Amino acid sequence: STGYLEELEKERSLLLADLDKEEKEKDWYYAQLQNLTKRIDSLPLTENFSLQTDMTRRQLEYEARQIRVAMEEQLGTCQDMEKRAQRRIARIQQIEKDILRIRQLLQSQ
Repeated sequence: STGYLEELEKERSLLLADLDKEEKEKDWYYAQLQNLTKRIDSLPLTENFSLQTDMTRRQLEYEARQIRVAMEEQLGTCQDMEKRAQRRIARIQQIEKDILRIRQLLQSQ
């Protein structure tokens, strides 16, 4: 509400927003990548289109790799992402405990 308690409430709100934003960012990357995979998986495997199919497949593989690069540049590895989420969740839980105890110290007086 006021002072330190207000800072903690806002910290928690930011961390919840951080969790939500990162999930939406991951979803956006994964959608792009999944659509490229579907396109690859949809290529005709008839022998007569082999040259163009092969060339298209290699193009789409390239494009997928670039998106993976950009994703890693933004968010790190799958490991980095799971660690970050865990740290955020942990801080939120600590904050909630702090807020409860700090209110009680006030009320007591």
